[PDB]
Amino acid sequence: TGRDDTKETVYISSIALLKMLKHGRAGVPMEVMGLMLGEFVDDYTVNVVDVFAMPQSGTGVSVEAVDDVFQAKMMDMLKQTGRDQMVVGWYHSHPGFGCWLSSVDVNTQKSFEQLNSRAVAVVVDPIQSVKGKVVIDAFRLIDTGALINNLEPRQTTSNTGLLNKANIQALIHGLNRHYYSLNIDYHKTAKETKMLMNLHKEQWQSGLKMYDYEEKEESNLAATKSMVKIAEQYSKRIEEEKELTEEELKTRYVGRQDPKKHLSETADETLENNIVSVLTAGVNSVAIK
Amino acid sequence: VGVNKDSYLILDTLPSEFDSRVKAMEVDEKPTETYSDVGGLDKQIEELVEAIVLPMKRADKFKDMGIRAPKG
Amino acid sequence: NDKVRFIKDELRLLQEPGSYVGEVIKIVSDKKVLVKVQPEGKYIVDVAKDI
Amino acid sequence: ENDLKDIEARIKEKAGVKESDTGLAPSHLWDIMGDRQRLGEEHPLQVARCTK
Repeated sequence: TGRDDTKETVYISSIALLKMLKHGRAGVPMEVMGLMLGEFVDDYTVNVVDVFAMPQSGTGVSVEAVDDVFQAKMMDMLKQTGRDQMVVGWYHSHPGFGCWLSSVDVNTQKSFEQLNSRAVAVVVDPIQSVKGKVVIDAFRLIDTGALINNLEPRQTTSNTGLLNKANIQALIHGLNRHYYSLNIDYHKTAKETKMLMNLHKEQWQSGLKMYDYEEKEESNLAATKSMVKIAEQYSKRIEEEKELTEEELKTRYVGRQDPKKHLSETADETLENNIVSVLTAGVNSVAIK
Repeated sequence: VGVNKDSYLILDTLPSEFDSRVKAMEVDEKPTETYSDVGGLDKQIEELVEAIVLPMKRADKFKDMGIRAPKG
Repeated sequence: NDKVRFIKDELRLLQEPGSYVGEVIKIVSDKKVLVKVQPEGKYIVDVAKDI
Repeated sequence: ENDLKDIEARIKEKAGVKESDTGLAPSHLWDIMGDRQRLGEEHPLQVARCTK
């Protein structure tokens, strides 16, 4: 038998993820890059412990814009701090385009694949990470010959995975003609969770701190008026709401957005807002003196 | 100026650009026919040399006398 | 449950990769259609299953 | 007379209307160097003009 290649999932430590985002957005739209320091263990886990950035160029990515001289100095800096392991590949950030390897990027990747076969290329989209999703996808070159022999099915053996394809168009061209994409899981520790979830010093300063009570009166005025308009609209609707076919009523007597529903959202927000506010006043007034 | 197209930074300064049609104005190493392969209409050759050619070379005698040079 | 879980289905709808409006100039019976894209050029391009 | 009007329509509708691509019978293999002219960047070229 030969060597069989099979699924992997690239686990981007919490550290690694922030650095790529920080370095990549900051340098966008000029292309950003850097090496991924980490370790491969297992046969299903690429674990990227850290990344750093290699110096930007206005030739963007190139095979000779990788720059090994800078790589070597950087490696010795990690060596003296006892953090060097194994460079597990390279990442680069396309600006506002999708995750797909460019033709040039294929040859950049071909170089790192010689040095370690388990090397990945991680393509980042930073201007698209300001949604509620962070858009990052991973690729790893597969032998052109292997694709001829139908060895893309080989890469999904021994699990159902979480297989899904987040992007096509240039992606599915490059997969077909070069690569096997990887899904992305995140590693983080229980320490790191607590660091991430904590984002305020005002955690204990937000139910003793209050907003000006003129602002609250303005808010109650605004809220009550809004629901007064929605009630007139509702009242026009509910003069009927009694004939056959719901859908006919929704058109005819506007139940376009349902003024019942609309009033419920508005009612509930200001009602909940006032209970906190009164409770803050009453805590401070009685407790402090 | 050059601006870097990857990310807009004034990179360096470049000569001012004129159209290719305006860059067709200058000579190819234009053949001369001097005043001596133009026979006849002698008085015209003298009147042109006076108007155009000599106020360029002897602009010094124009400033000392204090005249201006013509505009075409 | 219905209220909360249509929102999760609706994120896919909101994160569509664009659309365009075209108008069919003509079909070609190769199983492709000539579309003069309304803001854009002309492209002869593949049909879906739906049509 | 009106039966003739309808069935001309029906005959066109089922036969289908099209435009065919120009071809060549000596060509039944072309992609041997189709991919050499195509397939990545090697390249059909963005046309420019020197201004200076």
